[PDB]
Amino acid sequence: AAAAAFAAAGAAAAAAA
Amino acid sequence: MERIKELRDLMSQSRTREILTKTTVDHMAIIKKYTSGRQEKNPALRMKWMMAMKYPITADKRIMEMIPERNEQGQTLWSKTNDAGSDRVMVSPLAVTWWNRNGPTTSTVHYPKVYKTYFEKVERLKHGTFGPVHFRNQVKIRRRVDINPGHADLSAKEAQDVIMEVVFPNEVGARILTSESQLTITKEKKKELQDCKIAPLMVAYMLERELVRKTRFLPVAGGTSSVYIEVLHLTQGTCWEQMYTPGGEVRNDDVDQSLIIAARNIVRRATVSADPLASLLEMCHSTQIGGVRMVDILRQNPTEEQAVDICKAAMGLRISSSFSFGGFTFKRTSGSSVKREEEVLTGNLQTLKIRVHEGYEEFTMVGRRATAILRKATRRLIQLIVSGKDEQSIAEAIIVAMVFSQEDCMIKAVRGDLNFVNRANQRLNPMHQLLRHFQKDAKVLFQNWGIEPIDNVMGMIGILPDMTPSTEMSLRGVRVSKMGVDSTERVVVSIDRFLRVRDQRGNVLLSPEEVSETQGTEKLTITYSSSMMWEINGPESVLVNTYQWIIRNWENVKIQWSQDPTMLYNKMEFEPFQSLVPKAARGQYSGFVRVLFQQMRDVLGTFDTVQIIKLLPFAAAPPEQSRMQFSSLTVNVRGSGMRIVVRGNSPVFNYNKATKRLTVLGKDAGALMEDPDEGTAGVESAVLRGFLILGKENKRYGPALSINELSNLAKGEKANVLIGQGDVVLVMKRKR
RNA sequence: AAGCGAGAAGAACCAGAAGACCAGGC
RNA sequence: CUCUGCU
RNA sequence: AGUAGUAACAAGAG
Ligand SMILES: *O[C@H]1[C@@H](OC)[C@H](n2cnc3c(=O)[nH]c(N)nc32)O[C@@H]1COP(=O)(O)OP(=O)(O)OP(=O)(O)OC[C@H]1O[C@@H]([n+]2cn(C)c3c(=O)[nH]c(N)nc32)[C@H](O)[C@@H]1O
Repeated sequence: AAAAAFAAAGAAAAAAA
Repeated sequence: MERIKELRDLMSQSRTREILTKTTVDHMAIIKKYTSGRQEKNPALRMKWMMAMKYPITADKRIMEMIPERNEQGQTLWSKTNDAGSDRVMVSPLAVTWWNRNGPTTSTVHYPKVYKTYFEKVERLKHGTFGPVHFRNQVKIRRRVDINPGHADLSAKEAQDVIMEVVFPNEVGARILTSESQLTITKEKKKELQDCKIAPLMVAYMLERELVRKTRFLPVAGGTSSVYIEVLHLTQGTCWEQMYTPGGEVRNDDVDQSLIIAARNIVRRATVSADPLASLLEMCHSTQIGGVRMVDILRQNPTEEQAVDICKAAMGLRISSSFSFGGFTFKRTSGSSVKREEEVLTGNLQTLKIRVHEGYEEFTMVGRRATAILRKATRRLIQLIVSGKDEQSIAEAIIVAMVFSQEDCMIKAVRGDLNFVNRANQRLNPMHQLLRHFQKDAKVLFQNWGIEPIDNVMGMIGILPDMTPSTEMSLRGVRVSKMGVDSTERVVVSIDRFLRVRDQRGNVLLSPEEVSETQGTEKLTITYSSSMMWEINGPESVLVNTYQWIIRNWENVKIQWSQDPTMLYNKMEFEPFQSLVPKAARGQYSGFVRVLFQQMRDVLGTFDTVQIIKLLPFAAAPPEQSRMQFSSLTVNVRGSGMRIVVRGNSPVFNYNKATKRLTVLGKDAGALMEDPDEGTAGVESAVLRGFLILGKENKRYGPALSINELSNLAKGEKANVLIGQGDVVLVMKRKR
């Protein structure tokens, strides 16, 4: 179903705490 | 048990007992490397010296019981002496040969599995295909490539955890494998490594090699994938290219990237053609990626890319009109935009030149764990509606949309150490760098973006910077929908002569203008199979090969330029060069160069072969009349504007008179045979449009003048002009 | 697209007046 | 008489 | 002697 063709960068985020 | 007995014996010895008791496990890392011997400064000499003594090798004490002291010829295989600084004994190479000859054999079915990487090299070289070798002016650029692709799904840390599980299950510690890929690979490896007597340390090292990705900066000319880098010595040479196709399966990501690169090069080259659609079709039917024809990979490779999409449209294949960014597939549902470069100053006081998209537009974002609908204007996020499954996915989608907006507060939200040039000072993609930085930390970005009042929008609760949902307030233009809104459809399109892709209704979906201007490197070597083999090469290769072709055909190029220059300018061999020439300055450069050529033809003598070689490629484009004066002609090379100087010698275009040899970008292009009709005689007459270069100044007609303002001269008058590398010369406005 | 050394959690963590009287606002 | 051939 | 070159080898330590 929902899929990412090509994901660059490290991803995630430190804002969530 | 042997080891506990050895421990008891060690405790029996007083000094060894004191060492064992006093030293801690932390201090072991220090006393483990405790060695009296020093690193040999010239090991080759020491080795040559030690191969002459009787017993240069050292072996474990047990050798004495498992190898006879002497062979049937009486030569002593080993001795009683104990190796210095260890319990190992001395041994001769005879012992090793004896062991390999009549030693205790064992099973080695496990070796291919533990040394999987090396035997994979052997296998894929065995099934590789060798094509013809082509002698070409190879231009190798130094760039980071991968030598060990590793297990992409597993980061270095995951690979280390899997290695600990497989090799040292008891010494794992508190770590637990979570990623499903970790569990599956750990399982298969444990099943394969059953009853493996090989040292666990070697197995761990081989697994680190196999799993952990490793990169290396290497001068390359073809594909940068590991399957091509390991055979780089065999494939790419100084003057030759060996068309080689490594055997075995190829990573789908590498083929996708190489297809994107090939499509970008083909469309960029095909734009400057007189019949772009036919030219694009020919380069598609003549190009091969990784040894596979490019014609038949598009119909089987759904990678989304405006260039790939243009190529698919040219062949009648349904396109998606989508593009990847930040791991999300964007489809432009409505709106249009035009690319234009523009300089920005980041929040960390670094100046960037980013490509801003002018124009209102609306996108649909699809991700692995998120989906969003976005509407943006020039550096302004009009609206964003996210539907992430979890808060982390929502944050990722919001950050990606934020960066994609290219908003000023986005740019100014950069904090800390963010570098947009790698250690080689190659310009990184600013958008990717910003994505990486903000995905590392986004607190500043959300704090500096702004909050918008939100009413009770049904099923569209707002989100706050702290990531907690809110109803009354939210990030400016950001809403979160719980309807799980979730494009893939491939719409048949018609592509016109100029590569403008229009759907049934007729709106321009894709055009070559929105194709990316970056000149990337293919993961798999791309081979072009037309008469001029360098159509789709990088910038430097195109420059060098264009000038080399001019040199080779110089005998006919001269006559054609003298009696029929219009057809010379038409010559397709200059089109890729023009692809490197900026679109804005193409017509003006062509007009200026054509005028210079015509004035050179009219003026008796003043023929300059080197100048014609330098300026001929710029004359391909249709002329554009103008009065502006060019001190240098610009060409795009990996995001840099290389300036070819009209008069004088510059690194981009060099003519060594001592060797009469032309070098382009430091790459030799050949020598120009002596032309008796050249007769420069100081006067050039092929530098300034409408002006003749008398030569050295004489300080009577004027002190000096600039190139641009020099147009003030009406006719006939002589004046001194500062043209070139600080060399003021006397000039005059041509009689006609 | 980037890519040049390592991590994870021992032990355990509130208060009542009530009554009378006086002054006072409404 | 033993040890060493980068200490 | 000779190697070699700004200081050494032409055995050294028990
Ligand atoms: O390695 C390259 C590229 O292939 C060479 C690779 N890549 C692209 N697509 C895939 C893929 O599907 N699968 C794999 N495995 N790899 C893929 O990633 C790299 C791409 O980046 P690069 O070529 O260096 O530059 P560029 O192509 O420009 O990337 P980027 O700058 O991140 O932009 C990507 C797309 O975004 C479009 N775009 C950005 N903005 C802000 C807008 C906009 O505001 N409006 C519109 N209409 N489009 C925008 C860019 O134009 C580009 O299309």
